[PDB]
Amino acid sequence: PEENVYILLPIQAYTGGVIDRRDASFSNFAYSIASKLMMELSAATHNKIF
Amino acid sequence: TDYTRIAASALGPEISTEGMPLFSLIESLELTEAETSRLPVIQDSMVIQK
Amino acid sequence: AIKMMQAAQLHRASIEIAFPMNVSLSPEIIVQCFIVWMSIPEQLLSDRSN
Amino acid sequence: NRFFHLHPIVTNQPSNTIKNAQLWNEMRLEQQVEHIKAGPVRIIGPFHVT
Amino acid sequence: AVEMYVAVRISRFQLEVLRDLHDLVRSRTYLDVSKSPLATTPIRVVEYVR
Amino acid sequence: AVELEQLAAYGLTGAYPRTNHSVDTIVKTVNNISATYSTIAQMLSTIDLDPTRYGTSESIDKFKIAWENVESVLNMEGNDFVKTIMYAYEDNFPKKDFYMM
Repeated sequence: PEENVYILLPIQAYTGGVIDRRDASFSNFAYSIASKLMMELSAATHNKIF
Repeated sequence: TDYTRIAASALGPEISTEGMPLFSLIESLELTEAETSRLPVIQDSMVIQK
Repeated sequence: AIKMMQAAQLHRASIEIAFPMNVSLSPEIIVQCFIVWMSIPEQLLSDRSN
Repeated sequence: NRFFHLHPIVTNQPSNTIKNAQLWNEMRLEQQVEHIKAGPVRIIGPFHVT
Repeated sequence: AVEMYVAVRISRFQLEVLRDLHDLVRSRTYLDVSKSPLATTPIRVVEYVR
Repeated sequence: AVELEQLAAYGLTGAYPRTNHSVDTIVKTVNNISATYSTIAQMLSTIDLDPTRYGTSESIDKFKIAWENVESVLNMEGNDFVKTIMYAYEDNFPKKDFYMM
């Protein structure tokens, strides 16, 4: 916006979570996202070394 | 032995809808606004006792 | 074979014998009882069957 | 305002927080308006946002 | 006018009036098969293991 | 429970259990199923299922779904000896004690 400020915007990445109202638990949502994230990370580095 | 329950899931305990549906009384009786507000209370106060 | 192998391990799962229905002292019952008596170890049977 | 011309970012102290997004949907219209009129209302529960 | 000179009338009548909606609820009993399920396959003797 | 004639037939013709495997194979199989059970339990410990949220049967169904999801998430498809044992004989237990177990 100005001469000496620079803004980074968060663009969704590694998304995916399941909403289950009849079972409120700010924890199962986090676990559902984290499990898919773990799948992604493990698959991206299967017998690879970067 | 068989009755029409609703559920028991993160909301109040197992409530029952066995007689007429409570939503039919709004038209069968021509209830006004000051009284229809009590119908959700009646529906939510229908617990089951063992 | 499987049942006899199990009955030799659990110390409490001794075999229970089911005798033929509404026939007493038939000729085959006598010889089968003799074979059981002098061929099946006594520790693998229940007290009732013995 | 130093970065965006219009933004949905707001600062209101919540009053009468609703613990589940299903309670808001099942509530009657008049009770909803009554809740809204008394001041800002906070709905807790995960939402998919883009 | 649609009736004739002599009128036929009724002496007694019984109708139930209610004052509050909360009174409209009643109760009935059930079995709760969750803990005392209905039975099947009545008691039998053992003669044919297989 | 055995029939008298079946037992007599077993005794008459000298019969004995026979195995075509070695001790190391049996030990390996037992260790594999123990490791699978332990890993399943460790994974299942993270999520939450309290007993005061559903009925005695909806809780069982939710637990089954969670078990299937965890099994398909972490480990490759197998047999899950303990899982099948639990599934098969679920009608020999009352629902409350089955849920407790």
